[PDB]
Amino acid sequence: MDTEKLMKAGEIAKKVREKAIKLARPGMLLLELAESIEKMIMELGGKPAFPVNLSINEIAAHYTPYKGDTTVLKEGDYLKIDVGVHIDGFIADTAVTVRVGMEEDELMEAAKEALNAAISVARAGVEIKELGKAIENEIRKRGFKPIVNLSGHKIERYKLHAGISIPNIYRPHDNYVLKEGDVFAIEPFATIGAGQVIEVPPTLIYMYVRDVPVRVAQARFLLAKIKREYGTLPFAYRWLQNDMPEGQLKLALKTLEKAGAIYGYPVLKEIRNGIVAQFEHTIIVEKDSVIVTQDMINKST
Amino acid sequence: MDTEKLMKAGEIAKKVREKAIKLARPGMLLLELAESIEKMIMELGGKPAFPVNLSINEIAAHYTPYKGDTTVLKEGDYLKIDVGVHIDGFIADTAVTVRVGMEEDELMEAAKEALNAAISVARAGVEIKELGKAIENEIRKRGFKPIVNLSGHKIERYKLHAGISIPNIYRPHDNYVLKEGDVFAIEPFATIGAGQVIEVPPTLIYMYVRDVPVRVAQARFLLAKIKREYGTLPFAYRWLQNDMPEGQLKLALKTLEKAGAIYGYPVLKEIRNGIVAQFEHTIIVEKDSVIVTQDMINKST
Ligand SMILES: [Co+2]
Ligand SMILES: [Co+2]
Ligand SMILES: [Co+2]
Ligand SMILES: [Co+2]
Ligand SMILES: [Co+2]
Ligand SMILES: [Co+2]
Repeated sequence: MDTEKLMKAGEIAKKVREKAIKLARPGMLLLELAESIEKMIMELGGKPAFPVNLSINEIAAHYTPYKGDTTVLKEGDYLKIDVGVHIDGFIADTAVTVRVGMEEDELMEAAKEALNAAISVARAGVEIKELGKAIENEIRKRGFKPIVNLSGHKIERYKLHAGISIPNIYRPHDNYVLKEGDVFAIEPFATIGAGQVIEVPPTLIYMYVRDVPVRVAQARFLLAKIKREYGTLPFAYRWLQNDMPEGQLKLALKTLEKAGAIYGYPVLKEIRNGIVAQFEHTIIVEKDSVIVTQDMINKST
Repeated sequence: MDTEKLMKAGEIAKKVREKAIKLARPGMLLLELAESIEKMIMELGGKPAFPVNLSINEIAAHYTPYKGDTTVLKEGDYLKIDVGVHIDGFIADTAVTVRVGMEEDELMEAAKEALNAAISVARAGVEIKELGKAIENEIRKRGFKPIVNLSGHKIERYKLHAGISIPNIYRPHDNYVLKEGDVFAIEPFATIGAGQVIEVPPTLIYMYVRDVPVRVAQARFLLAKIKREYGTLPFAYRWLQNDMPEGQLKLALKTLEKAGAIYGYPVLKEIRNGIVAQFEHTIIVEKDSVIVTQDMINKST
């Protein structure tokens, strides 16, 4: 059922996340890491909810390797491993920051404790603004800044971002009350920069939006492909690299973007190039003591 | 009818808004201005969707006069007039900034243009992120900063803040898709300060949030009155200053808050005391959105 499938996605996400952390050592090629992770997900009976994100230092999110990517992990690098798994549409979304070859530092602890404080107050009947306050307080109290344009989000079947979000700053009108059964991802983002991310090249992730008319055949068929293979879930440029020539692929995606058929999600980096840390868990809201699907499994595997 | 009542609410809000501007002259007592406005709304056949807010300079919002308030408008003051009207629950929400006894300046122009830019791209099928994008670019381009924790919001029957917001900055994940029938208030806030607001005393606005048991007789009766006359819409401390002595009223309100029956909304000011400008309109999504808070429009295509 619902809960069962969700917890199952959570269990897989957890195993996959731990393995990634163990593989995230100096010299490790990002492409190999992303591949191993997505492979483990399928062999465990699940499917990726989106391409595994591996964002380093000032890159906050939306970075997933591509065939030919020579990028490798370096000691001291602040690697954000964001993995998502779904079972029949029920999504588990989790993330961690690892400082390659080193222990967690103050900045990383800020994001992790912000997440703990948010889960501590997150329960049925509480307004979202309360989580934002708790998150903002932990980050600023420790001397860092929260990212104002990246945060948590409601999750629904086959819908990574259901609409309602969980800010990392307190907003007086976030009066939305968490209901039992609600599925939310809480993602505190802390930085030493300004506290805002900007889009920058290249675009490695895309998502299907609408079924608009496309005159260009190659683009029109790429859309029909995307629509049925990925549906409403994010996909990686990497996942399509062996389908058609790089050149043609790049132009077909661009056409779909301008046509408004799909949305491109380029790399997000801190505006002042500030190091970014992130931690995330998916939880099921319940009358007090919410369940953390990506913790130790406590609902219905 | 449905859309009929909504349009009517906007008609009244518009007339009252334009009248408030004419009355916003040097020496005008805030208490007098609010009273005149709220009185005009009722004689016009409508009811305040909330107490008329009159927020000056670094005060962004949530300020409404009270019995005994001697504050008056001073020439050169950046007064933001935010007025709301509802017809049987259908709410119209609009606002404008006026530089008392003077003409529009740089800051004000930015906020107003930001609102026009959002409305321009607002149509069924568009993701909210596109509104935030247009808003931020108009404000940033003129050298000002948009307030990151105060913005637009979805509106529903007897529900000023439905849940979904329209930020004044670009957030990559605000993927909510505007759909026909949707009612939204676009509320750009611009400042020369840091770009964030904080809650500060006093608390002049409250709002019924939950039907919780209240034993205390005096506080219990006050709650019955609230639910009876204000329902789930915001109300002013001012609207209750004639029912009982200040002391009892304060304790009564504190008791209702402690029980979690009502929620207080304290004044909001720019964190760096920077001047704040605001402009706002309520729209109803269609094949091509229509502004509720303005004179009616033809068919055309
Ligand atoms: Co994302
Ligand atoms: Co995630
Ligand atoms: Co997430
Ligand atoms: Co408000
Ligand atoms: Co308003
Ligand atoms: Co509003």
